Amino acid sequence: MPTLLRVYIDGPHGMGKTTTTQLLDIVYVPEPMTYWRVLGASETIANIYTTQHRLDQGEISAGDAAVVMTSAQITMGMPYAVTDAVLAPHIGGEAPPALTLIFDRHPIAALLCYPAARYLMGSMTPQAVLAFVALIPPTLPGTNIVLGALPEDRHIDRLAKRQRPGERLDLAMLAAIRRVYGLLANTVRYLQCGGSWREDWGQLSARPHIGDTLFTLFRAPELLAPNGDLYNVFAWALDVLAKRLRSMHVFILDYDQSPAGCRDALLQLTSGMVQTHVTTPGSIPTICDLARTFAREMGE
Amino acid sequence: MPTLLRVYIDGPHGMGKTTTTQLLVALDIVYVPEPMTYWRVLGASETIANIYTTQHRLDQGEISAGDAAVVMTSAQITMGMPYAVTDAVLAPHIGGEAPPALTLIFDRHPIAALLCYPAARYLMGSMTPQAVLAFVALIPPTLPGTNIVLGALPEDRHIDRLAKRQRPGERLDLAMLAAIRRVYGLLANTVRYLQCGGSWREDWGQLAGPRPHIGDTLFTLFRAPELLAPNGDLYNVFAWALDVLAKRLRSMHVFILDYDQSPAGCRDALLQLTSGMVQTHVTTPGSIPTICDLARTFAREMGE
Ligand SMILES: O=c1[nH]c(=O)n([C@@H]2CO[C@H](CO)[C@@H](O)C2)cc1I
Ligand SMILES: O=c1[nH]c(=O)n([C@@H]2CO[C@H](CO)[C@@H](O)C2)cc1I
Repeated sequence: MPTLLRVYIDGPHGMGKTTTTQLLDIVYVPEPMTYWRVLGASETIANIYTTQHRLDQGEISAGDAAVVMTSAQITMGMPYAVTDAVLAPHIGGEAPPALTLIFDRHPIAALLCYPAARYLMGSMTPQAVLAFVALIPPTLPGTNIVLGALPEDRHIDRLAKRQRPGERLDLAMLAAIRRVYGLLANTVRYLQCGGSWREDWGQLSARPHIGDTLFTLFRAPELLAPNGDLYNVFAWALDVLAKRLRSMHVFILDYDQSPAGCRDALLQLTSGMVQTHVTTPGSIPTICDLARTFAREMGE
Repeated sequence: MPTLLRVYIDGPHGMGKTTTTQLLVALDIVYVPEPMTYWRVLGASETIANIYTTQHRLDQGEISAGDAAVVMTSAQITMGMPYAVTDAVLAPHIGGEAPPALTLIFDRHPIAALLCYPAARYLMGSMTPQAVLAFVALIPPTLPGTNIVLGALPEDRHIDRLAKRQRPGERLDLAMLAAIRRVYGLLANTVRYLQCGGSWREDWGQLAGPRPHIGDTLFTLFRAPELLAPNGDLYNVFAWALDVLAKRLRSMHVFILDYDQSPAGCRDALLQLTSGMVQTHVTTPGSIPTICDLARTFAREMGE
């Protein structure tokens, strides 16, 4: 059957990601803004940033924050999750392509990166983070993930110029999310170089050091037993983390250039990306409508 | 290679489910229990208590539906966590459909936390139908050999027994008993509907044994005004969530166990049903031992 190329442009918010994808037999699955502001719940982006503000202000407790942040992250990841579930059966083994699917973010942004960042923010429990991790859908073949690079001071500049409605400029949240995605990129390399977190776990007390991968975040006292040992349930959540990330193809896009440049840069990276066959000839058209319908309904 | 038999004993609470499985294992069979220690300690503090108090508060009007929902949605994540990792860690060892060299008796299936309780809580006014669908979209792929046993018990018998099966922190909420009973009845119907070639998209306009009316399956719950577009049609996102619902439930093997008997009887009844259950091969003959430790470690750490 025809081949399909899927590209998930992910990374921290405030880099120009949505723009450069606009700038690119190619369909675009944008940011689920209408689902975040209306369909799933009322103004979720606003709810998220206010809560952190309240928490930071001490007007609420960490536990209230957590209960709100955990509930909000469910809403934020819903469109990403169904799309993947409805898409999964059409994806065949790894294989110009007959269809290029450009996505605005992968499911891991809602199910992993933002939760870890919010945990780093004091607004989410590490146990919840692992619950979302356990819920990460099996990584299909041809999962090419593009993460962005941008010097911090420059990022503060782009971050400022484009806050979604309800957003607040939280530089603390900018540092946590940037940290989380940096670790995510390291975790993939670590894993692909044969890294075994169980073996390198003690080091927390070619290939990155386990202390430079996401695994270092789960060395939290809530997840450890009176003797330091990670509880098995959590250890298993890490086995899933390892599993999900290892088959992902990560590509780095430098956002410290102009929109036409980022667009150009994104097109070059496209060559080393993994393609796949679809499961039926009629998967291409179906995938198309899916994307085109997702956009029409949830795009804003 | 060796074969494996998986049996998930599910259904409403207060029926004696956990008991009969203990009894069954007391008879190459490992038991994966309700993860109470994870609910009361490891994942969070006294989650069962949190759940029932919230409903109480809500019912009392001491809090709003929106607060309730934020708490129920968060609590249900904690409740389903052990179920979810267990399935993800188990999934690669499961081979195609095939005396089992190992029988894995589970205490509920991931759908109890990811589907049934949420729908029930939605029915209770403590959860949004949008949240319910988010959990439904997170339901892990249904492995081959997923035999689910659901229980039957007349309402009055259940009512009295419920009162006799209060978990620490639970309250006798008969409204929640009716909602959950309703949700699981629908679940059983949905599976038959699906196996009889039912298409919710076709029967949408309408909202063993023959096929049920879509109005008697879970699909009827999602005919909620929150999920309805200006034109009266379901939003696509939610329609897709129902495609996943249909997909996940259609490959499940549902068996009904009558709990209106004695514990030794339920145990005996459970053993007969075991014959028509689907077995599967493991992916590595050494999957058998691994699965064993998994279950034996899950129990030792989360059982309580
Ligand atoms: O799970 C998520 N959680 C969030 O808080 N966001 C944020 C939503 O608002 C903006 C969308 O980029 C960013 O500020 C990220 C995104 C996701 I995807
Ligand atoms: O998702 C769930 N949510 C729940 O509220 N429960 C309830 C928890 O308390 C008892 C044991 O699980 C029953 O009252 C069910 C179980 C599950 I599994």
